[PDB]
Amino acid sequence: TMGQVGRQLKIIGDDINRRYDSQ
Amino acid sequence: TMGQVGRQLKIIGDDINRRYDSQ
Amino acid sequence: TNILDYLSTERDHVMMAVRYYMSKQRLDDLYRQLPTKTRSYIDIINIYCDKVSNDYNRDMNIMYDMASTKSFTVYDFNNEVNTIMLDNKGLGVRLATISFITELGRRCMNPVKTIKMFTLLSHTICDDCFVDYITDIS
Amino acid sequence: TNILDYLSTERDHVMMAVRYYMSKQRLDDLYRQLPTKTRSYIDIINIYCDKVSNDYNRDMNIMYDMASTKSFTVYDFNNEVNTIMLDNKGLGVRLATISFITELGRRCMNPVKTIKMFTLLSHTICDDCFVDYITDIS
Repeated sequence: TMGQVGRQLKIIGDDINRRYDSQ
Repeated sequence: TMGQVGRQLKIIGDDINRRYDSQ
Repeated sequence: TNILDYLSTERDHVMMAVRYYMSKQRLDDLYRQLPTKTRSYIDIINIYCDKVSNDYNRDMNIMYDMASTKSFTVYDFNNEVNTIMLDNKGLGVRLATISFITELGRRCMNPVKTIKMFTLLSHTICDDCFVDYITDIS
Repeated sequence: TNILDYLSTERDHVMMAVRYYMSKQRLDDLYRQLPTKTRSYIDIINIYCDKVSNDYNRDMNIMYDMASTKSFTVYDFNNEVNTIMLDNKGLGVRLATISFITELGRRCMNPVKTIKMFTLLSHTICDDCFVDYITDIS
């Protein structure tokens, strides 16, 4: 349903993670 | 009751009035 | 009773900061998505009531204490303000209410009950009389 | 549907300006009656999410449209966010939610339903995990 927005949000979050535990 | 605050508010308002329909 | 009280734990500080962020961003963007007409009205109200709040500072506190010591609700208040508006047609009384409502707001910490009050009272305050005053300035 | 629509009559402009005044004053005074600890958290969240909102701008809009075309309520959303939080323990997912909530907020015009959402979701977002992240910075 709704977790489409959910998945997207986590994906963005993973990008955010990998970009501050490095240069 | 309550119009004590009411009166006060109008009184302030009257001061505000007389102070901008003059110098 | 004060502000530092509700900020007990670490979570409460972070939770407050997040909540403040959201409210400030929604508000700044709101100003930006506003027509220059509205924007100018905002300017007019801003200097008038920033002056009223400053000039009649202690009268604000006086009225704050008058409101406290008695069992007094937002609703009965709005009604009283409304009755006043029907006969007093001066600009003064309206500006003074806005500043007094703003003072009531600064001291409440529930954002929900506060915005409800802002919302209800600003309806009441902006009767045809007040609108005529504001539009006719610069 | 847009902003300029609700600003129909003259009264609506003045009423908006008054309402904006109240909200901005309550908010600025609020910041001033805040401890330097909270104030600094506010600084931390401000640059992180101002960056997240800016870097992932189109992802925000993408998720906004995903939320629209489907019959979706604030509550079911909070619940989903909560379920995510139980397993994802990264900082990223939390920051991204804050920025997405902020985007949802900028586009709603009901201040009451908006503050409710801010309030509910910031509870959910500030789980122990998120709090640990924020406190451990500068």
